[PDB]
Amino acid sequence: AIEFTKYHGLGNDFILIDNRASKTPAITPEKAVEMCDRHFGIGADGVIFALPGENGTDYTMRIFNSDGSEPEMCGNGIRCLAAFLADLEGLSRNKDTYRIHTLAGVITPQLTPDGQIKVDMGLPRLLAGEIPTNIAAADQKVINQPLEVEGKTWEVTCVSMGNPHCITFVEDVAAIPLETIGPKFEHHPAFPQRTNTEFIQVVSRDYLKMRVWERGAGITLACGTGACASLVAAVLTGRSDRLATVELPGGPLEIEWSEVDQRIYMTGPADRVFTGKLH
Amino acid sequence: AIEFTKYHGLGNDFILIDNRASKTPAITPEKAVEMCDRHFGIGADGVIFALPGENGTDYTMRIFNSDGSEPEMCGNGIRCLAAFLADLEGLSRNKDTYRIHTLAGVITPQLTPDGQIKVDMGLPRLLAGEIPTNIAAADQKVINQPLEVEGKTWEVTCVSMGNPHCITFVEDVAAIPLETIGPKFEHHPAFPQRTNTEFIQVVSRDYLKMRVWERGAGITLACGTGACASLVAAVLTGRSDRLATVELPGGPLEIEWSEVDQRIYMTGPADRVFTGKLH
Ligand SMILES: C[C@@](N)(CCC[C@H](N)C(=O)O)C(=O)O
Ligand SMILES: C[C@@](N)(CCC[C@H](N)C(=O)O)C(=O)O
Repeated sequence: AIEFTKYHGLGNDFILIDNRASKTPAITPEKAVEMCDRHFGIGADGVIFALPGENGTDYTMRIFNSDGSEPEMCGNGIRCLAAFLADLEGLSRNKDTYRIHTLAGVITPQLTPDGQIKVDMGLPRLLAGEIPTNIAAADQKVINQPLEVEGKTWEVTCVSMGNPHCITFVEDVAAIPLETIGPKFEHHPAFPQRTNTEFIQVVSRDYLKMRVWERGAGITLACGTGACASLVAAVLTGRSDRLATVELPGGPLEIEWSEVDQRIYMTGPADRVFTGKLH
Repeated sequence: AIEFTKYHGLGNDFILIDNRASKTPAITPEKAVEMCDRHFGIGADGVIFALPGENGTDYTMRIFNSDGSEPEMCGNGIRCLAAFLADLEGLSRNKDTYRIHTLAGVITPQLTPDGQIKVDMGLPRLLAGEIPTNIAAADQKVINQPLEVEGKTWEVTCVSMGNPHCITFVEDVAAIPLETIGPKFEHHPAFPQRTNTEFIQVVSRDYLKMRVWERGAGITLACGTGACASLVAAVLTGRSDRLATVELPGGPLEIEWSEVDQRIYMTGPADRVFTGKLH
């Protein structure tokens, strides 16, 4: 009986549920796992709920990963939700931006004329206690620090966009055995709440190639918070400028670490695929 | 604008299309590839068309694999189609069986009282020219014959259920590196039209454990024609009786090589997942 719309942001694909009638999500995390199963269910990297606003915001976003866990933010998902909300509001829409309450704070997507969505993703969080990670003291940053993974020492930088990211820079990102090494990063003891893991090949100071092993979703074709965190990590390590394209398997995102307000802006597409109803 | 229903037969999942208005499938193979993409489309192992009957049959089935190629039959798909047709007919249904025209001939699913579907899959085809394969002369069977794959010699048996199967018996089917070796069987030069490949672990004379690398779909959770062919191969090589359970990743099928009429009967479930409409 559950009605939903399938979206994807650069192939990071989601089940969107109109949940404006109640602050109670329409499905449990356990049901979200079943729904995200690609063979037995609808198939998705997560379920996103369009919920009633909180504390002045226009709406609230909650997301369940395909493993049922609930992360704090999702950049590809926010872009899908902004498109979804525009469709729900229809001709009653009276603005090009939504203020969206998330576990990570207020996030503000903007529908731009060219069909893209540009998102104010907030300030990056750089202290180890904010990731969270035990690689460094809670009040210290985590920049080009060692992380031993199955005997081999990786150089990693940690950034939070509300959710945790662990970024490592590599010569050939296509050659990373992501299915094998990804889980070992995700569940590394250094990360008490697990982490998302991004492998970054720097092509130039304004062009990064990214692959990601996501917390709670595995190999995905794109991750907005992950691209934001990777750009921040590339600036912090002096490898890139603050404006860059992040090329993902599903396509590109435009990332800016603004020097005006020190916030991260992420611009990318959102595509409605189909509407459906569970049997 | 395309309306569809998602089904799966033991996790072998399909997009079902009501195509009763024309003998011409309403989507092209190229569109079917897009629709089967699990991130950018609906996500499926194939698209199945419910088409007008031919030559006194009740309906016709055509199926496109997720690579766009068109195979001659699909057992999990016929079960899903039988369920779909029963839903389309509703209270106008006046029988428990459909005669369905396929490229492989007439196939007759029966809706049983317990909710399963028992399918008359027809006679197994055992001659090399019927597979087709060049392992033996066209008028010879292919039983425990050699096939060199990347320098290792495998013992294989070939059976056609309208579509080609290459069956090999192994001690530990879970240990097969299916993602790697599968494509090497599928595209082996010995198979002019490619082949489906089944790895079979005999648990007992009435219980086979199967994993499959499918022509045009890769690793799937179940294959009905493949389970039929694997049972035939297990009989031909003296390893099993003619009545057996075939355990697949998605669950079990009951297979019978009838001594009454020498035809193969396949019994299994079919589950309706959701209905949808493409944007
Ligand atoms: C990939 C992601 N959807 C984030 C999903 C949440 C992530 N899997 C986590 O668990 O933190 C995004 O930012 O675009
Ligand atoms: C797996 C299959 N759907 C057959 C699909 C067709 C197969 N991929 C082929 O190309 O012959 C079945 O019999 O249940």
